[PDB]
Amino acid sequence: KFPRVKNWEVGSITYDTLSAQAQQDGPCTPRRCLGSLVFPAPEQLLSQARDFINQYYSSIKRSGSQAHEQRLQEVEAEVAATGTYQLRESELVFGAKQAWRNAPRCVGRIQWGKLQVFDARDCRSAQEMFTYICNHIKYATNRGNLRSAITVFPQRCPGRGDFRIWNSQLVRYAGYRQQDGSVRGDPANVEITELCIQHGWTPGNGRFDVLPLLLQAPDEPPELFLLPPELVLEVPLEHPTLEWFAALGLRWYALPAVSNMLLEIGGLEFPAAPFSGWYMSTEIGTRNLCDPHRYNILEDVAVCMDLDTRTTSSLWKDKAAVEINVAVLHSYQLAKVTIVDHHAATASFMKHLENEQKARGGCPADWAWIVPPISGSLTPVFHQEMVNYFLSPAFRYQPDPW
Amino acid sequence: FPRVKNWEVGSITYDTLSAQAQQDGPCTPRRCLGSLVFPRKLAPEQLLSQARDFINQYYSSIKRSGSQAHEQRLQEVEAEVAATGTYQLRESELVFGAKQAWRNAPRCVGRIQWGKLQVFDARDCRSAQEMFTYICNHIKYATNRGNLRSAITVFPQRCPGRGDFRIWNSQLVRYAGYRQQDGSVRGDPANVEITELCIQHGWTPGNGRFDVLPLLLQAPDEPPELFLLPPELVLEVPLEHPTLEWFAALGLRWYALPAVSNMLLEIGGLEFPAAPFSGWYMSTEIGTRNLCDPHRYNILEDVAVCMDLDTRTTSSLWKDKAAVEINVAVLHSYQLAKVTIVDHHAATASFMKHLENEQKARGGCPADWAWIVPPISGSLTPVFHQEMVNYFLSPAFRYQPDPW
Ligand code: HEM
Ligand code: HEM
Ligand SMILES: CN[C@H](C)Cc1cc(C#N)cc(OCc2ccc3c(C)cc(N)nc3c2)c1
Ligand SMILES: CN[C@H](C)Cc1cc(C#N)cc(OCc2ccc3c(C)cc(N)nc3c2)c1
Ligand SMILES: CN[C@H](C)Cc1cc(C#N)cc(OCc2ccc3c(C)cc(N)nc3c2)c1
Ligand SMILES: CN[C@H](C)Cc1cc(C#N)cc(OCc2ccc3c(C)cc(N)nc3c2)c1
Ligand SMILES: [Cl-]
Ligand SMILES: [Cl-]
Ligand SMILES: [Gd]
Ligand SMILES: [Gd]
Ligand SMILES: [Zn+2]
Ligand SMILES: [Zn+2]
Ligand SMILES: [Zn+2]
Repeated sequence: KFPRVKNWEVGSITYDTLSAQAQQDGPCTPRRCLGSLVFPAPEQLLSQARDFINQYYSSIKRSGSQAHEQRLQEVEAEVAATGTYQLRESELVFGAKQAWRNAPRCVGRIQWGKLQVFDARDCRSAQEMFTYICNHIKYATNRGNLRSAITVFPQRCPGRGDFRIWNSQLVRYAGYRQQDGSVRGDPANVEITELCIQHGWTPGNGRFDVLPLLLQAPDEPPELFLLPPELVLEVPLEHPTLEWFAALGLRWYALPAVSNMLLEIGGLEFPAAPFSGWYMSTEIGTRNLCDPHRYNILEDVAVCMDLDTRTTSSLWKDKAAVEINVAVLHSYQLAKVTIVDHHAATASFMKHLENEQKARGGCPADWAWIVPPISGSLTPVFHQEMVNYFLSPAFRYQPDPW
Repeated sequence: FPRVKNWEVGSITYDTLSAQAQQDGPCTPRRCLGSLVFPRKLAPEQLLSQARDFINQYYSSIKRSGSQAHEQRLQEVEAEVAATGTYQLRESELVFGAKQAWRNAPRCVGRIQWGKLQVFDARDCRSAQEMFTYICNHIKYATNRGNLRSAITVFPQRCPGRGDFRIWNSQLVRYAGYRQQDGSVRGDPANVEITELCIQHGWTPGNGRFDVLPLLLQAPDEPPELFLLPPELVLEVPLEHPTLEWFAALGLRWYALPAVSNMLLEIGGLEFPAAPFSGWYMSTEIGTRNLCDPHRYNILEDVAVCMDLDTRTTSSLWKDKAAVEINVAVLHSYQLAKVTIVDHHAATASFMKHLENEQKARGGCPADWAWIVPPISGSLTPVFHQEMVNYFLSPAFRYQPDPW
């Protein structure tokens, strides 16, 4: 009674038994699948805490010992006394890592064990928040040799407002509306750019202005901080055989650092816990540069290549997009900033799938998200069947603080 | 009802149609399974329930709902099933149910054409020989010297007990698959077992790597018997590239007519184990899965080498460059040869239209996202950022076990 799953390219059969532990519930019924959707008490905080503890001890192969029982009785007594609880340092490391390990839409989870967890739970103000964040970037940017890190700020607690980062990423390019209904810069950031101005930012007028940070302390308005330019590593984009490419004046940042998700560990919730890895080239090349309501440079790049843009059948879209990905990959390599290509990443993901079958008897995977957005069937994940579901700890979306 | 967004526009719709879906999927609230290839695995009260279901949608379709001959049919079937344990469809009921099955095929991106489909009635077929003539006429009407035409030919229904009419082959036209001394295959590696069975039933194998198989056609209870397709019936296209002059030297080709012949057509609880249908190719089916899939013809690295690409490292995206050009050759070769084909951009753009249509006419449209998005340039097409609901309406095309 467990999902039989097949790799069709190879002929492999696994049974996802870990799915039987699916701590939460998704949007699919037997009458209808909604898999393509983008956005799908103390007795129970304890039940949430209890299980997480039982996991943490199962990991270090110390399950059901003296210290497992001591830790259990203590938490259930700290909730009883105060209404919440505190995780030990090593329970924070394990939790943050499990939340990476559990994230169904991440193709880069081969690396989950090697994450660097900065504990910022002693943080106190907006100005100090910024300090922790700059360290994060410095450590993670590492002069282009990217290291995966997560910083955790104080947990949500009754009686005190949340620490929150208002930017969706630590590094984002501005996006100004023009009178022609055109956006100069990144059209996805038109909103966050607004907020930045109405809180006092002097706006630039370029396609790649790096936005300031908006950092909110407990029960305090968000404060506007400027990242030091020297901290933000950027890659100018150029093609190895198309020299007219670099005169598009395109560039991207080195560090993908998502700052608007909520980490959830053993019932406790950390609304502000920015994490970062390194890029897969399709994210910059296809999503960021090609999407029609992103920078939307496909037709332009095609005209320069003298492809016949008058007809679909010429495949000018597909040709131009392959070359844009090529430029991305060549630029990052030239600048010695870590990048992985969709073939390498999906190849590593298959090994991850093998590791998790042996370790946990399975692995939550969201097929529609794991398959890269170009060249789907050329990768090995395409012909692999997957079971999507939800485990804890986890990274969650949360509503914008406005 | 499911609120479903087109993130490329932001448009929102509600999928009220999904509320009529009977046959349950493999998904529960605890685990999504929409990437499984065979979701739904593989007593006169139950037959009668579905039968009445199907008679009622027919009459609503033509406006004139209820009353009329509707009462007669119901009674006819009530009388029919009580008598014999089953019933027969009127020919118009069959043409209707035919199109609906197409219109409800969640994986098919070519559904805009659902209203133009040629239904051939072949329920008076009795032998394998008669089957062969019936099929030959299909291939001929369907091929039309290259200006393809949607068509389906339906054979007698599954009578209770006893053997069925059943095309053994997956498609009416396929290329043979021959093993050898290493473990490699010559021709199409997906068709080994049907080539395995044609040989051990009286076929004669071939030299090269595009040998057109015969048909193993079956009559009730009599074992299958082979039929050799007349080689002028089978229209093929040599594949050449517009600019890459050496491409044609690779000696590649694909047949014109995709004609699936191993699925089952259920209408009003009547199951037809033989019902071959055909349309025209989407270019990526030929260029991407048939030619580039690892255990298909797998020509990717040969093409990259001739293009002088660097196969040493993944980051040269050689796999991606070669693939695009193979699709360019597919398109150009079908067009020069004046055979109908559709590129994956045209098809998906028109699938969106279909979604718009189906929203007004029935308030929804079951679509399987992982099968609607083409296997290359996925995010470049308008279906990618369009959220979809998958579910199962009737009448339908369904998979069935193989006859062996
Ligand atoms: C180190 C190399 C990494 C690579 C190559 C990578 C790659 C990716 C990709 C391609 C996606 C899907 C993006 C999309 O929506 O299209 C994704 C999503 C995600 N990743 Fe990873 N990632 C990496 C590191 C990390 C780290 C360090 C974490 C957490 C600590 C993480 C957690 C997540 C989460 C939670 C999502 C879900 C966001 C969503 O719903 O799209 N990843 N990643
Ligand atoms: C006329 C142009 C047509 C085009 C371009 C087209 C295209 C496609 C494509 C690309 C698929 C997915 C193939 C795969 O990934 O396996 C598909 C699947 C399917 N189509 Fe269509 N189709 C057409 C006509 C038809 C017709 C005439 C019928 C039935 C009378 C039909 C019924 C189906 C069914 C039942 C599937 C199920 C998926 C499968 O079994 O592989 N289609 N079609
Ligand atoms: C489809 N793209 C649009 C912008 C939607 C999107 C939303 C969210 C969120 N929340 C997060 C998104 O990005 C996911 C993500 C998260 C973390 C990543 C890390 C750590 C590295 C990396 N290379 N990509 C990531 C990608 C995208
Ligand atoms: C976040 N800010 C941006 C402006 C919002 C957005 C923009 C675009 C575009 N163009 C496309 C968007 O959709 C993302 C999306 C939608 C559906 C997807 C499906 C079904 C699968 C998949 N792998 N990625 C998707 C990604 C969102
Ligand atoms: C999703 N079903 C799984 C992949 C089994 C399957 C295998 C093969 C092959 N080889 C071919 C298959 O059919 C694909 C198909 C079916 C019908 C088509 C029609 C009617 C038209 C068209 N242009 N392509 C089709 C392509 C299915
Ligand atoms: C077709 N007959 C052969 C013998 C079986 C097969 C072989 C190969 C290969 N190589 C690849 C195959 O892929 C099947 C498949 C599996 C998963 C798919 C998903 C998840 C989506 C999609 N659009 N097509 C799939 C198609 C099948
Ligand atoms: Cl990004
Ligand atoms: Cl095919
Ligand atoms: Gd050049
Ligand atoms: Gd040469
Ligand atoms: Zn996109
Ligand atoms: Zn589902
Ligand atoms: Zn394939």
